[PDB]
Amino acid sequence: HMIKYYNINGQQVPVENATLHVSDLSILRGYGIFDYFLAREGHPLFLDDYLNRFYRSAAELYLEIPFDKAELRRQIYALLQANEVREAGIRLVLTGGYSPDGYTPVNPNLLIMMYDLPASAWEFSAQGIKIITHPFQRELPEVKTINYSTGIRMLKTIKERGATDLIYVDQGEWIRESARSNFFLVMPDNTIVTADEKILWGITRRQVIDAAREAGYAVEERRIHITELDQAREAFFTSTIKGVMAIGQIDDRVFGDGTIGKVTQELQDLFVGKVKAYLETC
Amino acid sequence: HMIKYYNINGQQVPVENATLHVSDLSILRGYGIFDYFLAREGHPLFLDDYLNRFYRSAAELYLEIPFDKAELRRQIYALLQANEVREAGIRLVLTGGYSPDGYTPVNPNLLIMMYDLPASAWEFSAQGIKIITHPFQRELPEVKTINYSTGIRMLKTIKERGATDLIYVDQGEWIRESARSNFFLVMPDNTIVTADEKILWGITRRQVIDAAREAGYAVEERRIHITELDQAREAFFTSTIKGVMAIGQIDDRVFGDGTIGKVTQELQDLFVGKVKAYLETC
Ligand SMILES: *Cc1c(COP(=O)(O)O)cnc(C)c1O
Ligand SMILES: *Cc1c(COP(=O)(O)O)cnc(C)c1O
Repeated sequence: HMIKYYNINGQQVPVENATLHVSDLSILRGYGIFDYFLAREGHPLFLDDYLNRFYRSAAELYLEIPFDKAELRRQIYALLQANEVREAGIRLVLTGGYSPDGYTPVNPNLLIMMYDLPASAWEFSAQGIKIITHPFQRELPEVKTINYSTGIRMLKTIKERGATDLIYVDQGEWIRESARSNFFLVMPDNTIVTADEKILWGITRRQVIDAAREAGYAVEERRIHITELDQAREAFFTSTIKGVMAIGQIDDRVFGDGTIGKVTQELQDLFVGKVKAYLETC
Repeated sequence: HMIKYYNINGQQVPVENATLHVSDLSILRGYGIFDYFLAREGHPLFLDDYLNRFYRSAAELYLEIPFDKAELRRQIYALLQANEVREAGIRLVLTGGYSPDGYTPVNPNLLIMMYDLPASAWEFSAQGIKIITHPFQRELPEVKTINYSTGIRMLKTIKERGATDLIYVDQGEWIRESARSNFFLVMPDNTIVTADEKILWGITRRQVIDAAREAGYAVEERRIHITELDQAREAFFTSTIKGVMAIGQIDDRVFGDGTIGKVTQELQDLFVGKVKAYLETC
């Protein structure tokens, strides 16, 4: 039940022995991709979608995953079994590998790490969070790279300023995403708005959009002007750990009374239904 | 003489045992800074300047280096001594450390790695290299972060296209630097031009500028338009390993007959003199 093992390059290894040699290009060059997904009732959620993303991220960095997707899926199931857990967080990392020259990739290092189910997962607080705008555009935004400098560097500024997250705004004209979350507005006519370009295409994002459309809501995937914050009734984040999370304040703009909006609340319940349905196919 | 040891968190460690645990934020989040400098005759070159840069990079990521600069300088000298080498490459890495939550830094991991003197160091080929333009702007450009995704990802494209390096061009309007080098033009009136903003402030760059000014050349530190490639007689790179390196072709623009330009050649000899002078102070 406590996590006893990780997997490095297809070998189960006690957590206390899970190391990389310092020639690894993630350490020297931040060259890497990753994926992160929850497991509930002994099943990684929406697994084929997270794995297909992981394979697409690897090909963008010209990094070959040593195992095909069936073989990686087996190793993930074997690791859940070996740690004897049903509720977990799971991280896949694929690094540039042990490079001869501290720059050119050779063969990648593959890591499968495992965590308790995050405590906050799908908390679904009724009180929206408070975030700040930050001018920035992520590099290679469509690839899930290991590159979180700006997001991490900003943690002092976020806290200093009374916030618990931020939203990136490309040349401070275009709303994108947080470091770790996709961003949605709900207009007063109940139209759901989210960025279509220069973002990471979240799996959670995909499930909430599909669930919104199935419930008969209008969803626009489009460029979002900074000024549309002024027109929106609601704002929320999506991610693997957040599920759907109500944002109550961006800078001095309070959405409603700061509590979770109507459509936001309906989208939380639909996401929990997307998960329940997923688990019934396993 | 072969490298026997690295230093991790103030402890000398055999190279074969130099590892980090996979919770290190450089591995999970590419959160890190580094520095790299040569040693000749048993002395790291321009050391105080590289160390002051290393300390400035750390403070930008809010990462405290555990030792003051005198103590780090001692550890570097002790490591050269223990490996019994006079000619070396030296890498300092400071990672986000072993984070509890795979995101928030706690205390950093400090690495001192050591290499043979790179074979190519200050090669000073008379034949200029061939590079391509690439549209891109480095994140946090003034900090020497471990984030080289774009530069590394581009290696296939560079080689495919008949090149051995690139030059980054900010919104393809403004000339900046390569992934690993500063970039200079020499105008037909012998004015030396280099970017002043949104670049890493190289140590080599600093020494070549000082040496050019002392020789009585005009040096402009200014924004450089893409179209000024058309006006330049010469182009060169600077970096710790290149020293000064002649660029003979950018895309279909051949500088002269592709061989090292006049001022470029004089700046190579002045840099070797900057190094010789440095070593006489040790
Ligand atoms: C991981 C990540 C997300 C969330 O994607 P999910 O698949 O929903 O967890 C969003 N944006 C960025 C930048 C991310 O790295
Ligand atoms: C390290 C580096 C340089 C070169 O700096 P030097 O101190 O001259 O080696 C140039 N540009 C970038 C982006 C670098 O990381």
